[PDB]
Amino acid sequence: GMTKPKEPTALDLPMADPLPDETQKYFEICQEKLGMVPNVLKAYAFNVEKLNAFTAMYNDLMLGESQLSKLEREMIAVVVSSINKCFYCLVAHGAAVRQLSGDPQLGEMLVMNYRVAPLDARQRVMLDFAAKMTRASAEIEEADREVLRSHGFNDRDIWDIANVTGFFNMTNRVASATAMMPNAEYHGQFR
Amino acid sequence: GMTKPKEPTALDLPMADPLPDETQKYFEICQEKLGMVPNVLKAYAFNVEKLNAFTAMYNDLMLGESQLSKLEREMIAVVVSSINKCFYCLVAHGAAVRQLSGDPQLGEMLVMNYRVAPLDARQRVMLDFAAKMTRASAEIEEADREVLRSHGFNDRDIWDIANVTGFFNMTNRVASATAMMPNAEYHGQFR
Amino acid sequence: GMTKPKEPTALDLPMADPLPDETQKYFEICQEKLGMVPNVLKAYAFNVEKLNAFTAMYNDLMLGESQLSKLEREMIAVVVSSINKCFYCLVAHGAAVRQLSGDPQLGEMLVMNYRVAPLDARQRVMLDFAAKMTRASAEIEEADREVLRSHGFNDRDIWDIANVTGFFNMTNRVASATAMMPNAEYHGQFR
Amino acid sequence: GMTKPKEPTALDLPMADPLPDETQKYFEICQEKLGMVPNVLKAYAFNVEKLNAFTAMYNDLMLGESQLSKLEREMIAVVVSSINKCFYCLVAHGAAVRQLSGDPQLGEMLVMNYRVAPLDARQRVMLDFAAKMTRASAEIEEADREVLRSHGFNDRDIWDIANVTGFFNMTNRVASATAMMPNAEYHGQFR
Amino acid sequence: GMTKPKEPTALDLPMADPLPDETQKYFEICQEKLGMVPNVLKAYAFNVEKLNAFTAMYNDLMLGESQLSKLEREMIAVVVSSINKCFYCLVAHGAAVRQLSGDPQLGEMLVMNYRVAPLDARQRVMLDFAAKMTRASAEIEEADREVLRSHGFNDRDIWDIANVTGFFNMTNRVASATAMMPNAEYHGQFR
Amino acid sequence: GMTKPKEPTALDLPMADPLPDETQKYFEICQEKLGMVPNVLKAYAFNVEKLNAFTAMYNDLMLGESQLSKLEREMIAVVVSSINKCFYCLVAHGAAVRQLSGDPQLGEMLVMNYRVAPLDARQRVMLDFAAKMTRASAEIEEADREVLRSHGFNDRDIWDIANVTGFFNMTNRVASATAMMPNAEYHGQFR
Ligand SMILES: [Cl-]
Ligand SMILES: [Cl-]
Ligand SMILES: [Cl-]
Repeated sequence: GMTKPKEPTALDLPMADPLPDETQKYFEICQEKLGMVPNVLKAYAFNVEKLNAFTAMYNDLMLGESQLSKLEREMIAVVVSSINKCFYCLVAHGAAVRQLSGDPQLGEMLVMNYRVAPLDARQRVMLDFAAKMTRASAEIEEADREVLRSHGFNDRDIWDIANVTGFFNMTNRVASATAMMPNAEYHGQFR
Repeated sequence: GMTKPKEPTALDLPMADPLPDETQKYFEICQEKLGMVPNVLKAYAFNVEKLNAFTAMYNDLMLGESQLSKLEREMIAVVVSSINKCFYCLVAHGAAVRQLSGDPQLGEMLVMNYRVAPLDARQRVMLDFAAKMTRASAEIEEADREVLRSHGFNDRDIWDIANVTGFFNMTNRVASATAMMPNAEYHGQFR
Repeated sequence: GMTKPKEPTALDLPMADPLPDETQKYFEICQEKLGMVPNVLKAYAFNVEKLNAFTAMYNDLMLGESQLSKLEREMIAVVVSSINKCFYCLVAHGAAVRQLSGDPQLGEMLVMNYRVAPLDARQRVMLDFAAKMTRASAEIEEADREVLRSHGFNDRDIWDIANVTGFFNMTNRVASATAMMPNAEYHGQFR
Repeated sequence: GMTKPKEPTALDLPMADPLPDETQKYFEICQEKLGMVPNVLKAYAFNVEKLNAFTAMYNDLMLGESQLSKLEREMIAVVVSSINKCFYCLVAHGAAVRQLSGDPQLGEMLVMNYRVAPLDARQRVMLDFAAKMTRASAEIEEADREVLRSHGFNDRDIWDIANVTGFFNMTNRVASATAMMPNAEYHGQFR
Repeated sequence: GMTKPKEPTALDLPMADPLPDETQKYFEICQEKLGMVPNVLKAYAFNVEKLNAFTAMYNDLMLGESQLSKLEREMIAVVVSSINKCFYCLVAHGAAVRQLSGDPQLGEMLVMNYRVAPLDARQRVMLDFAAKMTRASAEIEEADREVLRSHGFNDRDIWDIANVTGFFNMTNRVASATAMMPNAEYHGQFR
Repeated sequence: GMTKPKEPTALDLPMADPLPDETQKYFEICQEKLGMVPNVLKAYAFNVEKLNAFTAMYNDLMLGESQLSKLEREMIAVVVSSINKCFYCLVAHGAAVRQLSGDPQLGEMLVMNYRVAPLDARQRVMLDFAAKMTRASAEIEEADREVLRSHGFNDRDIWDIANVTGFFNMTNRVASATAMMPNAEYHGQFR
């Protein structure tokens, strides 16, 4: 429709006007850390229990210990999002890849067709697995897991790839189903 | 192959045996309330923080406050899992639908082809929306959401449908990509 | 619709009230052999010529001579039905696999995602071929047939796999298109 | 490869030469009435019981009583075969449509893209329903059947459409999986 | 609709009545060379600049220098058209393959399912590449190009295969979207 | 692999260095008007006749007379390229949309998921029609065309939409099949 999209989603799900002090505080921290308050967080912020559960999982997967780099996990995110054609996540995580790699072209490549990127084999098979999980998880076999081991991932690493991949298969669906809008600031960042 | 499937997954992700006190307890409680310790929990239990993040989200979405019944969320779970052909989730959540509805055939119908179920339109459109997210969330439009509203769901309700559906799009992928095995007790229950 | 489904199909195709003596007799025999009269037979029973042709083919393929076991042919049936999401056939032939193997878990695995089953290679490639025939028969090549020979099937066996597979691609379509309902007794059998 | 395709299929399924008397006769009759012995029959003819079961079903569905014309059933056959890209069936049944309609272009249209054919709505919806069964029979709903009724088909008619369509979903798969070759005479007939 | 299709397309795009002398002249030449004026040309003939650009590209690709034979390029055309189910092009280029090969059966095979044709490997991998470009160009990799080189195509040849393939992915779409009708004369030619 | 991608494509198709005078000039003009020589042109430039045929068609469709704006045709280009996941075209034509609209986010939306764009219905239905051609042109019906007319497009306009859309279905395939690289300057422009 030729009307400016509602933010943070197309759902009437108020936050609402005086935020609870703890959520207000949290958002001050994001603003400081991030330069913004990501709209996915405003989306969950109508209920702090929900926001807490969302963020606890996001942080663990994206920022917690793993032998997958932060960038690597962001790369997975974008490839999943590209396959699901998730606008929110392509914008948000696209930015993250441009930031963490210092390579705007890599972000564009992953957003558009990851197969064109001149990646080392380790990163490429990581993304191929995520892709196959995204399109046809029921068809993943032991040989697919061995491909990952053949390029240096151990079983904990495979678990991490699977969870990051599965997580964006969740968040893409939620974002797209609710018409979740990415913060306008992302688009011009790290270009 | 022609070998007993490893449990809880085909990954070597030891727990290990002297469990942390808090995880031991969670499990004891599961056993006592559920008659078993669901295998998904043993898979995350190598890391209490990951287990914590998983369970908090699971419990909020499936058991936390909602205008969707517990049964309705499990129905969603089964329909998503059927489309993704997730053995773990079809077994565990199929069992849940059989349990909560006291109707073995309902479980079977949602496992196999939800369209045959003689549901009221409220529940049918809920499932149609989950199916559409699962297959093609990028194609969800305002009109799709208005369909839910036209059968009595409000926007908080739509949010809940969207999150339960995205969650099983994650957990199916994790389960399938890691060859996660459902507890054998499930198969013969609530028949 | 929230109305108990019509049996044996949603079509008004009466049998009708006094069955012809030969069909009545036949049904007495089924009841004895099977404990029930399968609803697919009631579906064809409005015309004995049609019932005769249906049953002649079913029997030859499923029960006639072959070096494929009875169970093996039932396994094919369920994998085809799973891919086509045929409720009738998944219920009827699912039961048959649970019965003939004495392994309820095997039936569930084939109904839900056959790839998880710890089968020997012979049975697994048999099912992979059926699957490929079901999704993309035009793409079957000589190398696909040689895979079967590489695991001990001769050309007569391949012919049998193809016909059993093709047959359920027929019966699934008829059942699903007519809203053919499986006999309630199947669901609880052989659990 | 660059070798003459084996007939009647790429399987070594000898007939063999001194045919059983009854099969000899059937074939003589075919030759006399059809100008040829269709290759599908030679493929089943290694086993008279299999041949018997095939022909009984073929003949009932395609030539037996129906309110669908013979041509209409062959049209169905061609549309199913086009979607499945079955060379044998497209050649043989394409020829049948050209023959029965006395309209070479009609055959070509149904082989290539049935949607371009300027059909009356009765025949178009019949074909749309066959196409939908062929692609996604699990998605057939009561509304789909009501469409057929709204163009003058009764429930016996729907049954017939469903069975002819399921039958070609079987025979396409058998033909394609075994590299069944249509008789070369077909190609130049009714042009 | 049961009304004779409009030619050359279903669009009201007049040529119009007195053709410009140069277009009239050109059409006299086609009629002489071809026995007809192909309807695709009448379609573009409302604007000679458009006709000029269309024909310049067609001629270069189909008739200009290449180490791909004329027939080979026509074979590509038909395989692309078959996958896109383009009636116009299947008829027009089907004829061309029957003509240039002097083998009606080869035309039918490519129209219906090219995989059945007993081609040498060079021609078969040429068509497999075109097919993969047609279904999933984003997935073409260096190894796919090396397959072509492994059967004697150099890089100029690969460029030609790609352009011929891409061109019919254009013309199929235009023809099908506008309901472009093939000249009736094609159907009976070269049988 | 982990090697700089070859430009302008991964094919060895030398231009070569002393360019023909007329191609030199074209390129000088591009540089002067565009700030660059688009890589697609260097790929065709090994053969002036091929380059001539490409550019004539490009220029007529994208820059020649139409009731579609230049921007509208580039929007079409981007939507087609997104569906085909064409990196070259998404970069180059994405940049064009950002340039002509003076709206960076519009480019991003059409690259990622055009459905989220708040377009007027005229432009949305234009894009829906392009998308449908791209995915399934054989399924375009008179009703699809009438939708365009109902938002003010005439039949010449529909023709133009159809040709621009088919053209990017060609150029995406060529680009992707040959690993054509977009000029690096594009990525950071009009942000
Ligand atoms: Cl129950
Ligand atoms: Cl004819
Ligand atoms: Cl801009």
